[PDB]
Amino acid sequence: ETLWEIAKAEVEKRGINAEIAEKFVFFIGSKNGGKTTIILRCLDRDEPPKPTLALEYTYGRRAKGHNTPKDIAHFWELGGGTSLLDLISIPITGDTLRTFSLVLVLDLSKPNDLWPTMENLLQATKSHVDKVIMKLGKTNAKAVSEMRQKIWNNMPKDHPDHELIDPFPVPLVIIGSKYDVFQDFESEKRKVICKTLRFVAHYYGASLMFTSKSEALLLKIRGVINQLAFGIDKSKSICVDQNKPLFITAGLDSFGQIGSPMELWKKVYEKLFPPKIKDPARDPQYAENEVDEMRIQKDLELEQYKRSSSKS
Amino acid sequence: ALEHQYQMGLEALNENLPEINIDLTYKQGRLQFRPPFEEIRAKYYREMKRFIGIPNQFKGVGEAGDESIFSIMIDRNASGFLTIFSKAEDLFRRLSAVLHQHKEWIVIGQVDMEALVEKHLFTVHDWEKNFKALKIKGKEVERLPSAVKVDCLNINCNPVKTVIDDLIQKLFDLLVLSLKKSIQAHLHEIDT
Amino acid sequence: EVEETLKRLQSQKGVQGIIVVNTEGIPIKSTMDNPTTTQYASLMHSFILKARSTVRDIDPQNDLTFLRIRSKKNEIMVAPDKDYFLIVIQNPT
Repeated sequence: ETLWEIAKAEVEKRGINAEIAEKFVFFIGSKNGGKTTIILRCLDRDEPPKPTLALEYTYGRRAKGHNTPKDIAHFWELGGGTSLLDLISIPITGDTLRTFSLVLVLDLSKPNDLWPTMENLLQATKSHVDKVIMKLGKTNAKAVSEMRQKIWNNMPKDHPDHELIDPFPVPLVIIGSKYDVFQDFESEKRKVICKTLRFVAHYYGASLMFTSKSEALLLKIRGVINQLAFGIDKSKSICVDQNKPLFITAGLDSFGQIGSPMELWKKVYEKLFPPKIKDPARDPQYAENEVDEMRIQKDLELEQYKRSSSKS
Repeated sequence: ALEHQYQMGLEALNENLPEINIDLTYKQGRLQFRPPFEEIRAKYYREMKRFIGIPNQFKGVGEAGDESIFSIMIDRNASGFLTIFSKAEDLFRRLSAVLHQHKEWIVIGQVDMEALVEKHLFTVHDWEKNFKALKIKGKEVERLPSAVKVDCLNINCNPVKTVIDDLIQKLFDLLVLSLKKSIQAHLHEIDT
Repeated sequence: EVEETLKRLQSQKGVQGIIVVNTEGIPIKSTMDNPTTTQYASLMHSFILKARSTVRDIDPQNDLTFLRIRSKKNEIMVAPDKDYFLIVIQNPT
């Protein structure tokens, strides 16, 4: 009697705070943007990138040195303006929102042609994460209030919190890809690109860093968001001056200095680059028994799948 | 012909894959799957990955020609992923539900019962009840299923029962030794 | 092909309903209400079996070739099967 009641009382008392729910990060990008290589490097692997992308799943483990806690970091990704919410909604659940972070990768090749891709994916994530905080019917939402106040008091750490330029309730880091093309851009094009790259970071309060092979900052900064996988914050100064490397600590990039909105984007868009069938009929085809059976199969299988009454 | 069977697979991937077996025990006294949970997730994802990659390597008649005639079906039926992944998550939840059931079934922490018995037990009436309740819980343990199954996975539950049975006997031994010392102590007091 | 013929048959003023009973009283296709669909499938399943037995009892080397049962309300026809038969109901009037 009292033996199990107390045992129950202890597992009830405990349960607030192997490791506690591990974090995971999702990679917004395009298809064949080089982002697969970036992810695989975050896993500290040398494997050739996979062509396809359909919520690819991979993870790894880290230790601390006093022990091996087996800190697992999960990785999810999607590329291109394909099945936006149908797939974005899959790896993201409200129960783990506080443990969820985004990183957005942009191919420098054609920022304009890539902009609707990342924008659509980003909107899908933004809308989704905003809802799941209470869509689950989380009555005891105190945690929801706490975690939101954390996110919107991490970047305006010291600077007076004048306004939340865009309430964005999930961590975000932004980075380009294949900067090898940037050195070959026209001076005028590099400048207008810099305006938007600088702006978008401070707009979301998302840090920036470069991407290369010898560049350890990529692994480091990614590691921080990935459960300190490659160290700690190690906040450095903004590199808006050199423009050769890339690095921005969110909070030091005040608009008045880095930009010096709608008008900014419109201007950069116009200057940088403005030029931004299934045949179900099967008419040139014929068959008699093959098409008759296919019609039969279609009906019978479709009705069977409905009858399964799956809750999924 | 291929697209039809392709569509069929996409709807029932959570049902028709080869079964995976896992053993459930208490590693470090903590309820855990062997192999770990994150591991079987990765295997499950790889299994569906292999299927959906099929419409890429299909040497249909006239292999000298283009192959896109087939692989186009992937994009055209990309909507199927929603159902696949939704069912995948539901299956994972079902596995967790089994996990939790056993965690609630018997608490293994087993706090040190020495303090408890001293506080408010050895009351002759309630004290005997503690023996009876333990016997009753043992009888319940004797009915624990030896295995559980979901759509594509089997779970061995005997390691769980094994650990639990040990706990049952240990609790009994504590009760018996505790009463012995309690009664003897009373006798020492009056004898003094 | 078969679906088009069934529709054409159903369009006939004589036909009052068609049921495709597959797994021994379990239908998949019907042009009738649910209570009648289930009852009719069951009845004709049992009924045809009785006729087949009757024929074998008359001669141990012959099976059913066709079975018709008529009533004032409607008339029902069934055919022998290996795996499953089909049910048609018509108004003889």
